Amino acid sequence: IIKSDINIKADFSLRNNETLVRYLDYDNNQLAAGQNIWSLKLTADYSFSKNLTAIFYYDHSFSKAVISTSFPLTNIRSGFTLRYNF
Amino acid sequence: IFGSNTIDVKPTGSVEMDLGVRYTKQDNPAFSPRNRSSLTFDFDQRISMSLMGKIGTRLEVNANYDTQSTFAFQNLFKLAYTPSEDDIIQKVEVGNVSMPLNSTLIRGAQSLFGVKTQLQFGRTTITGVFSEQKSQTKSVVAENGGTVQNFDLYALDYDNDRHFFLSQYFRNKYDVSLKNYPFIDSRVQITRLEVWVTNKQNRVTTTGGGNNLRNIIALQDLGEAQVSGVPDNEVVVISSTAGFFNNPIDSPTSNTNNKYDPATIGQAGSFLNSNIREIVTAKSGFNNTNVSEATDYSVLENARKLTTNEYTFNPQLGYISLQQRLANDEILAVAFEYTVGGKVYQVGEFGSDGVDATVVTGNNSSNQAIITQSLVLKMLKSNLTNVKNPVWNLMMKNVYQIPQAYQIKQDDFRLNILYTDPSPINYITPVQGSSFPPNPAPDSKVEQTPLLNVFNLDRLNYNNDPQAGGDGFFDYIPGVTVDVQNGRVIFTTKEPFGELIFNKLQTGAGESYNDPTTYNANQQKYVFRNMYRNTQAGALQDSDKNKFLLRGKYKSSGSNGIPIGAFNVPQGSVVVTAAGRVLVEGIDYSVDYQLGRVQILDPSLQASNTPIEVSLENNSIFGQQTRRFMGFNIEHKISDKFVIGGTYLKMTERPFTQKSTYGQESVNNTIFGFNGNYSTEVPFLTRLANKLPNIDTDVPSNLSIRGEVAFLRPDAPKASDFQGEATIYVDDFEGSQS
Amino acid sequence: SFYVSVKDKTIKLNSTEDVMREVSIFDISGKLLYNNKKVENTEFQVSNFQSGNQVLIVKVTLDNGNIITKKIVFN
Amino acid sequence: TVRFGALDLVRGEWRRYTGTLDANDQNPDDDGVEFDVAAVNIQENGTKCPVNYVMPPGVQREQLYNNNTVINQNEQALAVRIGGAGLQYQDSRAVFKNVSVDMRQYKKLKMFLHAESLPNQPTLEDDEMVGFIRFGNDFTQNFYQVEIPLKVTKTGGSCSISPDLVWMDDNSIDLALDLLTRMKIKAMSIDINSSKRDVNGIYYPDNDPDLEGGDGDGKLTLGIKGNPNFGLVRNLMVGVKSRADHKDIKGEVWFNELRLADLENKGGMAAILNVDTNMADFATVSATGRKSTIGFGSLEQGANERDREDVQQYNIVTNLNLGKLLPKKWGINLPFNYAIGEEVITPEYDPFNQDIKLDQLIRETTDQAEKDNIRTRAIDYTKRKSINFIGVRKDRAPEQKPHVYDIENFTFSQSYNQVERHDYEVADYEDEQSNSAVNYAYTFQPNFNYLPSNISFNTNILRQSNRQQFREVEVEGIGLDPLYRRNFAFNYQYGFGFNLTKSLKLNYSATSNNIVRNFLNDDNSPKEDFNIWDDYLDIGTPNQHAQQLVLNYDIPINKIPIFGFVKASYSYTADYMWQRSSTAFSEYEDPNGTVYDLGNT
Amino acid sequence: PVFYSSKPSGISNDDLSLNTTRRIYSRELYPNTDIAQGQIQVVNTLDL
Amino acid sequence: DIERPITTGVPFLLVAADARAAGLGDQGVATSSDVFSQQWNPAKYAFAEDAQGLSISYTPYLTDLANDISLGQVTYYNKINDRSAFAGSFRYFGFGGIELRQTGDPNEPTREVNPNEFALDGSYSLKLSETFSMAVAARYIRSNLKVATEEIDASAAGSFAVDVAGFYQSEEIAYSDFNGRWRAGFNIQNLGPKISYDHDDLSANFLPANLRVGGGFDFIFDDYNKLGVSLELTKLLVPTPPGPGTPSQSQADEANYKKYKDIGWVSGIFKSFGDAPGGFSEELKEITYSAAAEYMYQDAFAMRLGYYHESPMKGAKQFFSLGAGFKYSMIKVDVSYLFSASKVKNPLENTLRFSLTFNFGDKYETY
Amino acid sequence: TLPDVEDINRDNTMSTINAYYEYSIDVKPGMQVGENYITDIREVTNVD
Ligand SMILES: CCCCCCCCCCC(CCCCCCCCCC)(CO[C@H]1O[C@@H](CO)[C@H](O[C@@H]2O[C@@H](CO)[C@H](O)[C@@H](O)[C@@H]2O)[C@@H](O)[C@@H]1O)CO[C@H]1O[C@@H](CO)[C@H](O[C@@H]2O[C@@H](CO)[C@H](O)[C@@H](O)[C@@H]2O)[C@@H](O)[C@H]1O
Repeated sequence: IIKSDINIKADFSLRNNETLVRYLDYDNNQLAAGQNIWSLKLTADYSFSKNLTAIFYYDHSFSKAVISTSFPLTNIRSGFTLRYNF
Repeated sequence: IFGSNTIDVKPTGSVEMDLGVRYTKQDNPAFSPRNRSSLTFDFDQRISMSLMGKIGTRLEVNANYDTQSTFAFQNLFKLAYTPSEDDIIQKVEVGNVSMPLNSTLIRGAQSLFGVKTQLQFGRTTITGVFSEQKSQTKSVVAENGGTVQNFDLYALDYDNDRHFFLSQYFRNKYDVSLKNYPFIDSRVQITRLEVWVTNKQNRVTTTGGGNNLRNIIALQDLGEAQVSGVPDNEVVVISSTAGFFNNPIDSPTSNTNNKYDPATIGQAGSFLNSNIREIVTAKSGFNNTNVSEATDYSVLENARKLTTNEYTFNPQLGYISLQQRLANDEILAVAFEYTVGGKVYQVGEFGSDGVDATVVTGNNSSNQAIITQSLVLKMLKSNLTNVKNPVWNLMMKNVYQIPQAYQIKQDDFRLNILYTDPSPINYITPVQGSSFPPNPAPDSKVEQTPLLNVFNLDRLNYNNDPQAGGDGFFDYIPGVTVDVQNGRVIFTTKEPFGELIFNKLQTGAGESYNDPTTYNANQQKYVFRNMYRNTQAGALQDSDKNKFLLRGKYKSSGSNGIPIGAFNVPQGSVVVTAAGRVLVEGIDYSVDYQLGRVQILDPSLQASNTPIEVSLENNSIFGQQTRRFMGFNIEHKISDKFVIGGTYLKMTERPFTQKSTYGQESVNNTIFGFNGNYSTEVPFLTRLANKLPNIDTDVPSNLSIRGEVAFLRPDAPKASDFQGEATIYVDDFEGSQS
Repeated sequence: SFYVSVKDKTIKLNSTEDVMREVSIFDISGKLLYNNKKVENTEFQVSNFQSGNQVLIVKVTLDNGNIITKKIVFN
Repeated sequence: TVRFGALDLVRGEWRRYTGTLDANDQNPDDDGVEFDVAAVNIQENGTKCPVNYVMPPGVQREQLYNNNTVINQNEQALAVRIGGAGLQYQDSRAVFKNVSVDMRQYKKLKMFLHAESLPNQPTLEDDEMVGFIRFGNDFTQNFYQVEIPLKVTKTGGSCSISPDLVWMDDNSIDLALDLLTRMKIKAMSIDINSSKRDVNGIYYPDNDPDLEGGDGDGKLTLGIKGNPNFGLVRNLMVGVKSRADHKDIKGEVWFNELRLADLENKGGMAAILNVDTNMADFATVSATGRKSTIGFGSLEQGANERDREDVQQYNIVTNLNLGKLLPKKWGINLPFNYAIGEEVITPEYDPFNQDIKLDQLIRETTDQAEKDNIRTRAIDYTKRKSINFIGVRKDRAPEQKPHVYDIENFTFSQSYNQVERHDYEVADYEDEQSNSAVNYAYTFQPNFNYLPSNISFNTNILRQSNRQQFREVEVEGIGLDPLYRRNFAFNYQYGFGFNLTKSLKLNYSATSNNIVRNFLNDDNSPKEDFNIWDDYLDIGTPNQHAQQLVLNYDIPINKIPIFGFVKASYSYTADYMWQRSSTAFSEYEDPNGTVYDLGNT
Repeated sequence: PVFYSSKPSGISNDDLSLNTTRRIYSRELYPNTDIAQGQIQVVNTLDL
Repeated sequence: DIERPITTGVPFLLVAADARAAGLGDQGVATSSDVFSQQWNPAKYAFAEDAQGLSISYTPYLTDLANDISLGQVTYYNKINDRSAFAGSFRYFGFGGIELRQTGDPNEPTREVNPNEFALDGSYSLKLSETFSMAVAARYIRSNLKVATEEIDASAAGSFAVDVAGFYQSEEIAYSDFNGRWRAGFNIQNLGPKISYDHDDLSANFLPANLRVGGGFDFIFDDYNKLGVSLELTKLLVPTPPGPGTPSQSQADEANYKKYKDIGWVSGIFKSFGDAPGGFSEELKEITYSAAAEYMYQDAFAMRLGYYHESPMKGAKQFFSLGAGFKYSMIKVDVSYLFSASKVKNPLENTLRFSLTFNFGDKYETY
Repeated sequence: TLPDVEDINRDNTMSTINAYYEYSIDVKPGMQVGENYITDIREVTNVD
C-alpha cells in the first residue's frame, strides 16, 4: 500500500599514515607516529509519506594501533532515524 | 472570551528522533576486563519546531523551539491576548515579554519571561509585569570610537618567567643604554637566535619548522666576562674565578670570554673536556672541581627548538619574550649571534656550526658505536630554581602585560604610576622625621615629583622629543617602553621599584642596595628589593612594599563602530549617553544589533573626545542566579500634551546557596519614581524665526519638558542571611585546601 | 579549532589562532568548580584544579566574545 | 599491606606568615615552634580525637541537586596548630591571604573561633592564647588589629563535644567597623613616637590611660598602626597570640565563617530634568539637568556598585543652521553646534583614608584650614565646552556646469573642545582641542592625455593642549608644578588621478604631517603663557611625508596583427616615506660634548 | 573490580574478606559525604 | 532545609518527562487521558479517545550552560478495543556524545562515550467497568552514567520493576451552573528488586517505589469551554534512613545504617508507612502534594497552571508551573515553564519543556 | 603498552640528583592521634 524508492549511500574510507625518522649513518628507522583508521558509513533512506521519512544508518570505524601509545579503537553506530516534516 | 471560534496555529519545521545502539571497544590492557567493551543505547532528538497562528482573532501565538539553539533565549514563546478597546484589560502577554520604559533614571527590561498585563481606566494606563529576567545589564565606555578598557597592575604583578636577558652583559647594560631614550646607547644588533626548551610534547612533525631535536647542555656562566660595577659572584656561579676569564673586564658577551668556550673544549687549559659533549659523561666533562648538576649546567636529551612564532626578541637590548611562560621546572637555553658594528659575537652553539648530533663508527650493529653529541648553549633558566644565582637575575622583572591589550597605539594608551597608601597619590612623601636627598639632579628628583618622572617614564613630549620635566604622559616608544604587538609595557630600568628608587633616595655612600640593614628609613619604606631578589610568592611576605600602582587605560577599536562586547543584543535595550544627555537612536547614533556595533552619527560628538557610555542587555550569560523582575508602571494622561508616570520596579536574585561569597552577592533592590512629560507647540517661536533676515519657514516649533525623580531602596535577599542579618562571607574556608 | 584534553586530572585547552579570554569549568549541576578571568592565551592548562567527578562542562569566552562550550570527562 | 583510601598533596589558599610580628623577638626561624595550618572537615574530621569537628551553631551545610539527588556540601574551618616548644610570651604565628575586599557597606565583621589543648601536652588555659585578625594594606605598617582572648574547650573525656561548647559565643569575634573608624580618628592624634604606642607601633586605645571608654568594645582588643583602609582590604591575616607570661603554650585554634554582616541598605534618590525645543527647523536646544544623591543606583547594582557620591550635572546642546540666515538662491550649509555642561561629584567617603565618611571627618577635625582642605580636595569637578562648524559647504544651484575653481568643491570643518577638571588627584586640569579641516575634491568630466581625471586635496590643523597640575593632598598651599602636553600639528594631502592613455592609468598621492613647536623655549622647556590660537595658520617643520604612485597598463601589443593573442597587464605601485627622528637623535650629545645629527629615516 | 563483581575462578568470598582485599566503599571512609546516585561509590585504594 | 532525605536508586524515574503534566505541577494520576499517561497512570490509556498515538517529549537540563543534556521520552499507545489498551514508553536521560580526547593531537582517534540512563516499560490497561480501569506495567531500568577508566568499572546497572495503577472517570454529571465530570486514580510505581550500582549485593539501593493518589474534577461550560482542577498526593515507598540516632557516638549511627540498609524492598514498602518516632501528623510531613488547573478551549487550546509542593525537610522542591497546548489537526504541541519558590536551586529552572504527540486511527466515544 | 624507561617525568632525560626532603611515619599497632603526624582516627566496628 506504501510505495517508496530506497536511496542507498555507502561511504568507505581507509586512511594510512606513518611518520618515520631515519638515521643516515646506521639502520635506525624510528617509527614516531602512525594511523591505520578505516571507516564505513552506510545509509538507507525510505519515504513512508510526504512528511514522514525513515533513514537507516550504519557507521563502523576501526583504528589500528601503529605505535603502542595508541590503543586500537572500534566505533560502531547503527540505528534508525525518523524524520517528520511539518 | 475570544473573538471567534477558529484555531489556526499551524506547526512548522521538523522533528527528528535517533533510535540506535552505540558500540565502542578500546583495547587498553590496563582497563578492567569488565570494561572490555561499551554497548549503550543511543537516543537523540533534533526538534526544530515553529508555531504561528491565532485562536479566535484575539489570542496570537508566536513560538519557536529548537533543541540546537543558543543557551536559552532563542526558544521564543509569546502568547498575546488582545481584546476590544472598551474592556479594562488592553493586552495580556505570557512568555517572552518586554517592559520598555521611557525613563532615564529607571530602566526597563527587554529579555523577560513571565506575565505582562496592560490596563486602561478611562485615561490612566497600568502596565504590570511579573517575570524572570534572562539578560544582564552591561555598560561600556567609548571615546573616539573604540571601547575604553581600564587596567590596574601593582608593581609585584610583572610578566614573570617570560622575558629573559640573553646574558649578564645585556642585563648590566640595560639601564645605562636607556639613559637617553629613545636613543639607545648601544650598537648591539642581534642577527640570529636559537631557543631550546625542555621537550615534553615529544611529537615529530615536518610542518613545525622540521624535526630539530638535539641533545643539549646549558651552561649558566657561558659567554660571561666581568662587569665593572658588579662583583664576579653576581655574574657567574663558578666556585672559583681564578684563571676563568681571559678577556678584558667590560668585554661584550661572547663564547671566547672564559674557559667554557665550546670552541676550545679540552685544548690546553680549558675548563671542559670532550666528555661535556655526552649526556652520560656530562659531569666528568668539567675540569673544575665544585660543579653541580643543576647550578653550573643543565642537560636535556631531546630538547626542542622553538619556532619563530613562539618567541620574539629585542635586537638592540638583548632580551627575549616567550609566547608561553615557563612557570615550572622547564629548562631554557639559547644560542645567539649579534654584531657590534663590524664585529660579530656568538655566545651559544648553533645547529649550523655545532658538533654533529650523531657519529657512528663500525660497519654493522654488532660492532657499531653510537656517539650522540650535545650542543653547548647558554642557560637562561635552570631545572631547579635558585634565586641566589645570576641566572635568576637573567629573568626580567620590569615587563608588565597590559591585560587584554593586543594592538595598543599611541593616542590610544594612557599609563600613570600611583602610590596607594591607601589613596592613589601620584607623588612620594618622605617618612616623618626625614627628608629626601638635598639638591638632587633634575633626573633624580623625588620631592614633589610625579611618579612617572620618578620611575623614568616621562621625559619626552608628544612627538617623543625631550622636554625638561616631561609632558605628564607616559613615553610611548615602540622599541623601548612598549611592546605594541603584544601590549606590554617595559620600564626603562631593570629594577624600577628596587635599585632605581633606592638610588634616588640614597643620601650617602654608606647605604648599599644589596644590604637592607643600611637603608635610610626612606629606602626602608619604598624600596621593594624582594620583588627582584625573591620569587613573587616569596615577595608576598614583604607585604608593605606592594604599594606602587600602574594604572591607565587603552582604546580597543579594531573596526568602525563601538564594540559593546555582546552579540544579538535585544532590540531597544541599548542606551547611549554622551555628556549626561541621552542620545537619539535614529539621529545621534545607529545600532547594528546582531554584531553588537554602535555607530555614532552626530558629527560634533565624533570629533569631541567626550566619553560615550553605552548600556545594553546581555542575554549571552551563563551560570548566573535566577533573576526575578516585577513591577508596575502608571501612565496617567491629564491632557493631550501632559503625561505623568508612577513606575515602581523590584528585582530580586535567588542565591544558589545560603552562603553568598564576596563578589558573588545577591541583590533585592526596589526602585520607584515618578515622571512628567509636557510637550506643546509654540507658534510664537516659529513667528520669531520668520522675523529673521532670510527665513521663510512654516514648520511648527515644539517645546518638550521632561522631569523624573527616582528613589532606590536596595537590600539583600532573606535566603542569604545568617541569624537574621544580610551576610557576605569573606572566607567561609570551604574553598581552601585543594 | 577548539580542543579540550584531559590526561591525568589535568585539563588542557587548545584554541588555535583565537585567544581565550576566560574559562569557567562546571560540574553537571550548575555548580562552578573553576573560573579564570585572566587566561589570555591560545593554550591553557588547568593544573590547579582537580575534582574527579567525571563529567564536566568547559565554557570558554574568546576575545571576540564568542563562547565555546565543550563537555569533557575528568579522567 | 598498607591500603591508601586517600593520598594527596594538599595546597592551601592561606599562606603561613614567615618573618617577625613582635619586635621583641626578631628571630622567626628559631626557637623550635611547630606552626601548622590545615583545615578540619565535617566530611573527614567528624571523629577527631581531641574534639570532634562540628558546625558552629546556626551554620548549615549547603545543599545542591547533582542528578535528581540532594548533595550536602562540605563545611570547613581553618585550623591552626601550635606545637613543639610552644609560643613565647609575646610571640605570635599567623597565616595570611591577599584579597580585595570592600566592607564599607557593612556594619559588622564576624568570625567563629575555637581553642583546644594538644594531646599529650600541658593543658592550654583560658585567655592565654589570643586569636587575632590583622587586615589592611599590609601586616607591618598599615593594618587594623582585632584581638580576642580565647576560652579553651575542655577536653579529656568524650571526643564528642556540643557545638555550643566547641564554638563558644564568648570566643566569637563580633566587631563593629564604626569602632575601627573611631579608633583611627583617635589615632590621628597619636604621633608615631608616642609612649601610648606599642613596641610594634600599634596604638591600643584600651591601653591609653588618657582615653575614657577604650576602643568601645569590652570583648575585643582593638589596634591600629598606620592608616589602613577597610574600603579596600588588600591583606587579610588571622593568627594566634600569647599572653601567658612565664609559660610556653601549645594548642589548636579553629577559625570559621569570617563574614560581613548588617548591610547598610539606606538608599538614595535621583532627579532628571529635560528641556527640548526647536525653532522652525533653524535652531534646536536640548538642556538636561541631573541630580543624584549617595545611595542611588541601578536595580542590578550590588552593595559595592551603587553610587557612593552626590552628583550634580547639567548639559546644554544648541544647534543652529546659520546657512538659512542667508538667501536660499545660493545654498550655504552652515551648521553651528554649541555644547556646554559641567558635573560636580562629592564623594561619600573622604578620598584620604578611604574609609571615613567625608562629613564625619570634616566634623572631627578641629582645624579650619584642614577642614577647608578636606572639603575642597574631595570635590570632583568637570566642565565641558564644545563649539563645532562641521560640514560647511556651498550647495550647487540646480543648473550649472561644474568648474575646477568652483567654491562648491570645497568643504570646511571646525571643531573646538575644552575640558576643565579638578579632583582629588589634579588640582588643575585643562584639556583643549582645536581641529580645522578644509576639503577639496573635483572630478573632471569629458603624445598622450595630460588632463587629470580628478583632483583631491585636504588640509587639517590639529592642536591639542593639556595642562595637568597634580594636587598636594596634605595642604592646598602650592601644589605640584603643572605639566604641559602640546600636540600642534599641520596636515595636508593631495592626489590627482590620470587617464594618460585609454589603457595607461596613473594615480598619484602625497601626504605630509607637520609639527608646530612654537611653544618651546631655546631649551626643552614648554612656554607657560602659550595660547592655543597664537599662530594658527603656521606650518611647522615636516615630521612625516609620504608619496604613493600607481600605474596600470594594458600593454596594447594587440595593435600589430602578429601578437594579438597576448593579453598582458602591467601594474606598478611605488611608495616613499620620510620620517623625522626625535630630537634625542637629531641633536644627540655624546658624553665628550660633541653634538651629532643622527638623521632621519 | 572483576574480583568483586564477576568473581574469577579460584577466588572465594573468604579471599575477599580480609581488610587487605575487601572492597572499600566511600560511606565507610566518608560517611558524611553525599554521592550522586549512579556515580562512583567505591574507594579505589592504592594498595602497597 | 532538607533533613534526612530519602535515598533511592535511579532518581531520574521521578522526573516529569512530559510538558503537559509538568505544566500541571508534575501530576497526571487523575488528569484526563493523554498519550503521556504512562509515567503517571497507565490505567487511563483504556479511556483514550483516539485509537493510537505517538509522542515525543524533550526536557533539557542546564540550558544556559550546555546543550544536548536532556530527558527524552517516546510513548506509543494503541487501544485495540473500547475496553483495553497496549502502551509502551522509553524515557531516556543522556548528556549526549562526549569526546574522550586524551592527547592534544587533532587527528588522534577519539573514543566517544554517551553516559545515559533509560527505562523501557510496557503496560496493559483493561477497562473493568464503564467508569473504572486498571493497568499493570513492566519496566526495565538501565543505568550507564559511569565512564570507564583505569580504575572505574563502567558496567551498566540494571533492574526490573512493576506498576499497578487504576483510573476512575465518571460520566458527565449535570449540576446547577455546569455539568462536571469526576476523575480519580492511583499508581504504585517502581516495584522491583534493589539496583546494585557497583554490582554487589552488600551495596544495593532501593528502587524509587512511589505511590501517587489523586482526584480531578472538570468544569464544563457551554460544551466547548472546560476547566479541569486536579489534586495529586505522592509518597515514596522507601524507608527513611536514620539521622540523629535510634538504637559510642558513631557506633550508633553505623548500627542504625546497618539496620536500615538490611531491609528488603518488599519489607521496605511497609516500613515506609512509619519508621519514624513521630505520629500521624509528623508522618504526613513526608507526603508530597500537587494542585493543578487546566482550561480547555475547543479541545484544541489548553492553559495549564499548577503548584507542586514537596516537604522542606525532604527535597524541598516546590514551584509554580505554567503550560499551554495547541492542536492543529492531529498534532498537539505542549510547552511548560517552571517558577521555583524554594531555597534550593531547581535544575529545571529557566527551562522550557516541549511535547509533541501524533494522534491517528479510529475515534472512541467517551462515556 | 608503554615501554619501561628510566625517565618518569617524560622529559627525555634521566635525572641523577638526590636532593630531596625526607619524611617518615611509624607503622605500629598502638598509634593514637596527636603523635606520628596522626590527625584523625576513624573506627569501623561491624563491616559487611
Ligand atoms: C511503535 C510506533 C511505531 C511508529 C508508528 C508510525 C506510524 C506511521 C503510519 C503513518 C500515519 C500515522 C502518523 C505517524 C506519524 C508520526 C511520526 C513521528 C516521527 C517522530 C520523529 C500518518 O497518517 C497521517 O499523517 C499524514 C502524513 O502526511 C498522512 O498523509 C498521507 O500519509 C501517507 C499515507 O499513510 C501518504 O503516503 C502520504 O502521501 C500522505 O501525506 C495522513 O494519511 C494521516 O493524517 C497513518 O497511519 C495509518 O497507516 C497504516 C499503515 O500501516 C498504519 O497501520 C497500522 O500499523 C501499526 C502501527 O504502526 C498497527 O499496529 C497496525 O494495527 C496498523 O495496521 C496505521 O498507523 C494507520 O493509522
